[PDB]
Amino acid sequence: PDREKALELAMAQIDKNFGKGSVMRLGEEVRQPISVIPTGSISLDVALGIGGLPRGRVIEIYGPESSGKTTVALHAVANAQAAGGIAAFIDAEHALDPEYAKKLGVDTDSLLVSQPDTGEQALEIADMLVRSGALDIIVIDSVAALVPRAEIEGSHVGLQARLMSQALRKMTGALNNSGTTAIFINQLTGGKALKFYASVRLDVRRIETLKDGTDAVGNRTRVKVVKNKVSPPFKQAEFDILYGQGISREGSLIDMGVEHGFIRKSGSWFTYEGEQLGQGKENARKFLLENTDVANEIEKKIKEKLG
Repeated sequence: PDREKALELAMAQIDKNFGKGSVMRLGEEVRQPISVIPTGSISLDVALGIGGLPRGRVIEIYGPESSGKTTVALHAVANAQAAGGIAAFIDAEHALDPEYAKKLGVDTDSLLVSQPDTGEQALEIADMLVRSGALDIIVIDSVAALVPRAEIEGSHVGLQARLMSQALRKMTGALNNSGTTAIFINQLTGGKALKFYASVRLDVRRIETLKDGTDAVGNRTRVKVVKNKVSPPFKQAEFDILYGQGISREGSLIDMGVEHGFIRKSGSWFTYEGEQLGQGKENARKFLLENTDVANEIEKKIKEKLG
């Protein structure tokens, strides 16, 4: 009754009893199924293990303020759209900036935006939009702003705690067979259900501040995927987010380039196979920003060393 043999027999029994990966081995490099929306952060991408947010799954991106939570969820919309996808933004904060969005790849013009008046309306015009099976990805800004009918009029009665549960229980099954990934957005309540409904929960907190004797811009953001049901949990990644420009595609190619030995840092002087790119990082990102082919091979080389 060989252990490793006994273990696998009883382990596979759960997957068929409770789900795909109700039981993962933190080491497993399991990769199948896909149909993922790249988040635009090669780093965070692999971090997820499937290289992107699993579609048709409910996702949560929590963090404090000015963390870049929205930035990521937006990059997600750009991509989903850029591949013939219909996006729906259920605004309840009214902070969204089109100018920052369009400059990331979003087709604002063809972007469904809705500004509910109550928590219930927000999670209705959203669950309804999910069932039309027309959307690919739909993000709801601020789980917090989703305040109940009352509390808006005159706590005591049904609070968000259930407001969120009800809608989740009814909307989880829906996108499940709709192929429409659902991004929630939190902000260190009803998140006591979302924490149990999400198949992927991301923890976005700002770490440092890229800068150059200048007045700063973006900020090295770190992301810890604390709950993942598609690939193994607890992985993390970091990526630059330039002020008013988004996540640095090129800048991510370096951090990942030298991390997987495709680039070298002799005297803080980067170089991709013989041909050096420049000194410092911001100068190397400026280089890759020009000639895309070179950056293209690199991206093409890391996409192989891993899926």
